Amino acid sequence: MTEYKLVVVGAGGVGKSALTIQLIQNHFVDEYDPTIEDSYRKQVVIDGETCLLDILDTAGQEEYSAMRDQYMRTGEGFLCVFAINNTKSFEDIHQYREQIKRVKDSDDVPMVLVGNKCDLAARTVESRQAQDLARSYGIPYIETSAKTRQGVEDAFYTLVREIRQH
Ligand SMILES: Nc1nc2c(ncn2[C@@H]2O[C@H](COP(=O)(O)OP(=O)(O)O)[C@@H](O)[C@H]2O)c(=O)[nH]1
Ligand SMILES: [Mg+2]
Repeated sequence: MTEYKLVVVGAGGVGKSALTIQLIQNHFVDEYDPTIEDSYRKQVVIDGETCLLDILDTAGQEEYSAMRDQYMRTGEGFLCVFAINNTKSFEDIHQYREQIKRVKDSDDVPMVLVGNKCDLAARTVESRQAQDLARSYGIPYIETSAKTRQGVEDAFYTLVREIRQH
């Protein structure tokens, strides 16, 4: 069975965790402690072939850590969750495209900028300037929501497809 890694990254309030656990348990966590490290995996099928996915939420255990940097070089699916109803998460994606570029030091990662928190009318981030941020690095732009399994499929799917080519 093939196996791909999903280097998840974003902010501490975008919905990257609830997106992961939701895909597995499917219960929308409304109180997950960000101070917990672990690797969630799934064994679903894309379109006929199964494929295990080692998703890493990467939280942070006190200072030092030294584990997120070694993961930017191991996994290749960069699902950079970006909460459009936060705005600060968007500015986080800005510098987040330099550390991943640091590790691979090649500017050629299967990058994917997602837009979590799209299940609402309050849109602080328009759907235009964001299109220019992703198109800048030649990466797809999506919008998911862990509070209703909406878009979660378009994110994990576009990630396994980009890695398939690379
Ligand atoms: N309405 C809504 N709230 C969400 C969604 N995803 C996350 N949240 C909320 O935003 C907070 C941050 O998510 P959490 O997974 O706890 O932290 P993360 O690690 O930054 O994702 C949570 O307390 C959720 O209640 C979503 O799709 N819709
Ligand atoms: Mg978390």
